[PDB]
Amino acid sequence: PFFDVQKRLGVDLDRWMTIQSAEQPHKIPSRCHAFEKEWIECAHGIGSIRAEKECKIEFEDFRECLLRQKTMKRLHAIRRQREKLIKEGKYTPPPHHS
Amino acid sequence: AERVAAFLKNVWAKEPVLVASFAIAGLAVILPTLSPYTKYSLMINRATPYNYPVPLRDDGNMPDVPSHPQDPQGPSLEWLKRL
Amino acid sequence: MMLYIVFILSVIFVMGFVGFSSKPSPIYGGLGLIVSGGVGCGIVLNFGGSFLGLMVFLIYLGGMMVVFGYTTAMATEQYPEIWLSNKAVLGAFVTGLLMEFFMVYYVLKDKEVEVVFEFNGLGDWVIYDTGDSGFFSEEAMGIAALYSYGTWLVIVTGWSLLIGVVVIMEITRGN
Amino acid sequence: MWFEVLPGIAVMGVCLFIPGMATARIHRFSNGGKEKRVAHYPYQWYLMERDRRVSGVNRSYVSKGLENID
Amino acid sequence: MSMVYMNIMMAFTVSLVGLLMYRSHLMSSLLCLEGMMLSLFVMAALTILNSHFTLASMMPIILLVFAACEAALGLSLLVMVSNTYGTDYVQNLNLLQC
Amino acid sequence: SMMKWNRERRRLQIEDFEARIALMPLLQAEKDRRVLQMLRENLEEEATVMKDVPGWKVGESVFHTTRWVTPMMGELYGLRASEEVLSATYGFIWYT
Amino acid sequence: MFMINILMLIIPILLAVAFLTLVERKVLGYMQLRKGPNVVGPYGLLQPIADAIKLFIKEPTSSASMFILAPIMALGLALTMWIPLPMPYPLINMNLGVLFMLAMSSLAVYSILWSGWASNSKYALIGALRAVAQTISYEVTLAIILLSVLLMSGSFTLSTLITTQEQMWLILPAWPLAMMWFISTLAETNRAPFDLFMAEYANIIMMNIFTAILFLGTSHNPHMPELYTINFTIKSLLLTMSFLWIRASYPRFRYDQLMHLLWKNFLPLTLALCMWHVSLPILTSGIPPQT
Amino acid sequence: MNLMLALLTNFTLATLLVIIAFWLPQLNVYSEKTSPSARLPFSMKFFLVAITFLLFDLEIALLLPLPWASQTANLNTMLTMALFLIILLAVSLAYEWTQKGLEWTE
Amino acid sequence: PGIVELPSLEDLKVQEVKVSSSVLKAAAHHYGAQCDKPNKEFMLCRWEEKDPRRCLEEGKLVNQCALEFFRQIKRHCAEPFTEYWTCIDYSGLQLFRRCRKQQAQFDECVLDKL
Amino acid sequence: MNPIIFIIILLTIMLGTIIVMISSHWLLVWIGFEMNMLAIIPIMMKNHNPRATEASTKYFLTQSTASMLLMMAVIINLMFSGQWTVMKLFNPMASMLMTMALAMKLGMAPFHFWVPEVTQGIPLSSGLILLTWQKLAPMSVLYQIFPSINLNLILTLSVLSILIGGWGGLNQTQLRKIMAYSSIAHMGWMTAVLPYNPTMTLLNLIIYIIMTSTMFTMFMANSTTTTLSLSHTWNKTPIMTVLILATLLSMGGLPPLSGFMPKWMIIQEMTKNNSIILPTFMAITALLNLYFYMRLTYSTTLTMFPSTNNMKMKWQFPLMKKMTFLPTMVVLSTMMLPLTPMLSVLE
Ligand SMILES: CCCCCCCCCCCCCCCCCC(=O)OC[C@H](COP(=O)(O)OCCN)OC(=O)CCCCCCCCCCCCCCCCC
Ligand SMILES: CCCCCCCCCCCCCCCCCC(=O)OC[C@H](COP(=O)(O)OCCN)OC(=O)CCCCCCCCCCCCCCCCC
Repeated sequence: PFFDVQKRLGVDLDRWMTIQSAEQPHKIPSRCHAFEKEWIECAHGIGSIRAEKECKIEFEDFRECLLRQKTMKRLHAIRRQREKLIKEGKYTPPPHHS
Repeated sequence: AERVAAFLKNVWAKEPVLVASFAIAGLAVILPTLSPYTKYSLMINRATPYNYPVPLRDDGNMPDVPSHPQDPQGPSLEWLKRL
Repeated sequence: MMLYIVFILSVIFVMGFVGFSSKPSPIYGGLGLIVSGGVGCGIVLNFGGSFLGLMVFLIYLGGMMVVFGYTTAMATEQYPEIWLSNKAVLGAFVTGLLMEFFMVYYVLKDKEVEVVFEFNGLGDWVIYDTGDSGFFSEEAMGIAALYSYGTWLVIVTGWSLLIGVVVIMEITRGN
Repeated sequence: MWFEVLPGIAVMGVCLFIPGMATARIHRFSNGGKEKRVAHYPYQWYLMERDRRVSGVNRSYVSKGLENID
Repeated sequence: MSMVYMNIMMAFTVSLVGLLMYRSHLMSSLLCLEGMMLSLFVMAALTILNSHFTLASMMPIILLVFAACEAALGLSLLVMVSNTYGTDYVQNLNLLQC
Repeated sequence: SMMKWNRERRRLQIEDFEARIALMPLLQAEKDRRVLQMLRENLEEEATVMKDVPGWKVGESVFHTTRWVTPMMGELYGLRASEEVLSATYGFIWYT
Repeated sequence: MFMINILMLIIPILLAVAFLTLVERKVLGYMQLRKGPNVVGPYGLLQPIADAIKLFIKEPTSSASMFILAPIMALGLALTMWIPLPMPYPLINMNLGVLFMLAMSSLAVYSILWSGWASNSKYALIGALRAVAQTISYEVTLAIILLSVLLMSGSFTLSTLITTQEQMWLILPAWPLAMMWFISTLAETNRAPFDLFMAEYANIIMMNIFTAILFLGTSHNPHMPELYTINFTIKSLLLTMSFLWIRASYPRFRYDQLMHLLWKNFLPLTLALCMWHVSLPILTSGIPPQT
Repeated sequence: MNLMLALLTNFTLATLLVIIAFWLPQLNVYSEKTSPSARLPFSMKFFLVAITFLLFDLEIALLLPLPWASQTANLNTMLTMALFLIILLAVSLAYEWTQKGLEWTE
Repeated sequence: PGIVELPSLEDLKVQEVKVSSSVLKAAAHHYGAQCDKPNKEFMLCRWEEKDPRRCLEEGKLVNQCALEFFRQIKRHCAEPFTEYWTCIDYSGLQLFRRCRKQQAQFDECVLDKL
Repeated sequence: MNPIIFIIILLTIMLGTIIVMISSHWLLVWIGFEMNMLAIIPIMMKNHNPRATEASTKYFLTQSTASMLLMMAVIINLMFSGQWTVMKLFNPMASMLMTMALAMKLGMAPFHFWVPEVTQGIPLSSGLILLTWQKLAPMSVLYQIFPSINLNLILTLSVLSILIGGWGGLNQTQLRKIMAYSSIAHMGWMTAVLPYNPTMTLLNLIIYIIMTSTMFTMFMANSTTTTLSLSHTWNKTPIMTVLILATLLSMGGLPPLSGFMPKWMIIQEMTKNNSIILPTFMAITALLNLYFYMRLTYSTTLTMFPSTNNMKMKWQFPLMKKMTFLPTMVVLSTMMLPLTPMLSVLE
């Protein structure tokens, strides 16, 4: 904040909703809770310039949980390859998976 | 006083609908503070278990934590049944 | 085909946006926004947002868009124009639908397209969660937290709505 | 007389009665003669989805009891 | 990112271009300003709901209240413009060129 | 009267919730065995389908951490009938 | 099997609305010391059939599309309002059934706007804008009243109103709300003294069915569901008959007076009672269960 | 699926009953009948009534979660914020009332 | 990155509790007082370890205690239990308050025979 | 307006700005902008004429567009970081959108076209709020997101603003048009130095506000809104022409007046980072501003334009306008250079 009134007065106006690892109703966790927990704890106190290089691994993991780009790429490759073999009749799904 | 009972008696005659609304809204704001049962509302909300009650690892110095759900230790809902 | 209901719903979402964005008479403009608003609620419903989706019907469609059509009827032409009868209105409609159709083609064919962001066309269900059996609605618990957690949100939101009434009475008085 | 108005009311009364009566009878016809299971929350859906697997016929309204224990 | 995001981002862009490319009726532009809000509501609700960020569940509602409050102000201005000229044409609002 | 009845309903809900709490361990245990079994099944067909792809490692994570990550719907039902995926994905949302 | 269920709901509704027209004309007649239809079929029982046939073979705009959309929207949305009604089992069991009905009811105001717009008459349009202003004004008290009632119920589920009233009808704890609710429904359906046809009369029945559920809850026995339906039907019929009764006995409001009836009497009182009903469960320790 | 089927039936049946009602009459083939700026004008009162509805409707959306809000352990805060929202809903009306926003005399 | 470790199908096998949800609901209160020890150890494992793989043995004892529990009933109290969960199964909400008589018969049965 | 309502509306204008300044959450930043815009539309219409309505509509459309882009940038940031903290943004597209949203809200070129027109269309008191108080909230956001702002974008806007503002003012005879273009040109200095030292962006904001308030206050005292009506001032209040000369020379950046101080400190901060070309170009281009300020002093203080006979009747009456803080404001606008090191209080 430009003026950090909340810390001075010790009153919380909006920090409760800034992150998703914070206290939630009925202790309901967010899907990326553990990934955001690590990145915040890694990056805490060292500054954003440092945290851009010394918490890079944690932030990549959190960004993978958030948007799941790499998981979808790996799933498309398997789907692409699988259907090809079905096109050429080399492979047949087991009893399950069908 | 009596300058006021004549004011109230005038609105009761000319605007009964508003006198009722301002009477009900005052009761709504005031009664919750003066009621002896407002505490039971907090307790009953606090007594409803939405989540699983995760057990505590028994290090060896937790005398008041029960070892079994039916043990005497721990909070009880006895007040809730009578209430 | 029902496995891509969220993608199919979002395609109609865009077409309805091309509808009123091309800007026909403000009466078909409001009809396209109603269809998109309803289709937009459908998307939110399928993600678990029952209350958020119903707030769209109750507030956005049955409140805001009603007042739009009401205001439009009081101060706008009264006579509409045959949709697409105007050259610019028709030229923008086809342009939008062509880009809407071209994005749909390359994402479904290649299961991926790249426009500013990277988009993956494996389906929307693939990112859904595989774990929940709580005996409550998480949406409802999040919204209900407004009165406990969001004391500050309520105050500023309440003040803005009171001030909206005061402001709107000043604007329209004329002296 | 007033009671000559009843026959029209009787036809309305029957008409508005059918929707509820039909729904209740169809529900029991479609659920082995029991009430249609209500699943407002994920926990109830999860138990309903487990009942479908346990049933052995892929129908959540077929119940299995101690006869499946051993 | 997922596939549905492609179209919700496509709809925001469409209504942004529709907003910035005027025609004549000032009403037709306010609807583009409300299509933008509708797209941002849906984009936010999908993000918040999918990630299970419970306390953010009220963000779309607040965003819907404030934007509608804005539209109420916008319609009021349109009505006052209509009084002065009998039409909501944007080409009648050119007094301040000099 | 409303107060007496609503108190009685809160007590019934507490009992209703408590029956769930007693059963959650047994449902949690079976959920774990179904998730792992589905993941193990997918890994087998992954090995066969991706055997001939150069540079592929079967079962490789996309995360730097070796912590357990809950799989997403795509990872679990990524190679199954559209009826089972549809029921697992939208079944609850479309019920009644 | 579901398709039969939806048909077994729509067709009785249309038949019920057709014969509501008969009941209206005979009930008004007898209150006026006459008879009403008793010539077309015995006791007039064929009068609705005669009216229907004649109407559809009678000889029959600014916007062709809107002149077609207006009847569909009103007719489609009037039928949709019935799908969540627990009678005792809903056709579609919704967790937010009450919220669904407020939403759909709100869209009903569009048909009024579109029909007035498509007319092509400046005079016709302003008449529609007056009707739209009456409706949305009185939608405010319906929503607030309904919210005050749901604080004693505990959820938005419509079948939970059955359970809420297991011991006692909500009319006793909420008769001041039931009064303003009942008048608001008349204004919402633009019925006398607030009248300043199939879809219209379907809403009238549905709003009175919803009133019986909200304030006169019928006990439901799962082993004999048909008894609930009979008692439920009787309560809604009499509530519908009271609409006819009210129409016969009163003159009409002026437009500014019915706006004043809400903005200056119902809303001030409806707001206060909303405050009262938020506080009362907390101070009495009678908050209902969330599920 | 059930809801989508129900909505489709309701609005399909409405559509059928509307088109045939537009076409069954042309069976008769009745004889041809020879029947050969942008403000209504509009009154500012019919605009204010709609806008006041909108702003009150927005403040209603804020109250809709009230049935769920009563289930929290922080009931003192919930009750204080609920009565705050309704009171300012009354304050808005009292401002409308005292500044003749709710009149119909011109 | 490394290879996601997964236990083989042989390790994931165990004798299931193949009773419907209304059967579990009817025994849930007694079940939670009889099988509490193995149940709570498994849940402490899950919350502590945050990994379904690290608690696969504890989860097998949950089934073992559950299967044994349902045999205790099948040996002494089958009919009162069958009559009870058949009443629960009728309700759409599986409500407890609708079957207080049959619940009673089941309670004296177990409180005498077990 | 009823005076009580006017005060409440002003405090809502201030409340919205403060909400943006004290918020650590992006939604509360958006809300503060939305609340702020809502309350300022009233004071723009308060005289009720077609010009005041055109200004309010052009303002509403511009600000509303900016807020939807700001919200869009906030949601993109949420998608890519899963958090709402007001700090650096975690996506370059989010940064481009936010920077353009704030640029539109400030009236920076090329998003500048509304500033001259909206300012000319409202009263002097309303224009003072538009060109002074309204800069605080967008500026305090740029202050916190600057580590992720695209340098070519922020520097491109700043240079464009210094050129557009300087050239646009040369062709103006309306005092409200002159002030608007002066505002655009001065915004260009504040954002040029932001990537290098955000403290010198606050220094230039404070001093620009103090001198802009002094100008508007002096225009309001005699109700002068055109160049030629201001040229009568010498024949009513000769003191006011001297203060107007001094303030205008200060705004031009001429030493030893206070307005030289911000330009001095920015050139120092830019050269420390080996930016030599840009500050040289910027400083030379600012000579355009000095020219059409100097023109104003010629017709006001340094010559005596022809007067009117009816001006004789004004001599018999005193000024009754409040002119609040004008004596203090004019002395901060002209005599503050010796205390330049005191800028560290803003660190
Ligand atoms: C009191 C608390 C303790 C309770 C214990 C019991 C004691 C009860 C004592 C209550 C006394 C309240 C007296 C208030 C009287 C109302 C003021 C009044 O006289 O208003 C009259 C005036 C009439 O208006 P009008 O008819 O149009 O013009 C005259 C034409 N002959 O109308 C007006 O001047 C305009 C006023 C309109 C605003 C009033 C209604 C408020 C808005 C609705 C919300 C109602 C709930 C109250 C909210 C306030 C916070 C609680
Ligand atoms: C502090 C450290 C930094 C140092 C830099 C220097 C700072 C100085 C500027 C700070 C602000 C102070 C302003 C000084 C105001 C002087 C006013 C004055 O002396 O009287 C003006 C004169 C009076 O007119 P009248 O109303 O008729 O009164 C007659 C008495 N019966 O009015 C007239 O008679 C009309 C005058 C005709 C116009 C003459 C124009 C030349 C004025 C030169 C003074 C202004 C110079 C400002 C630039 C700074 C110079 C270095």
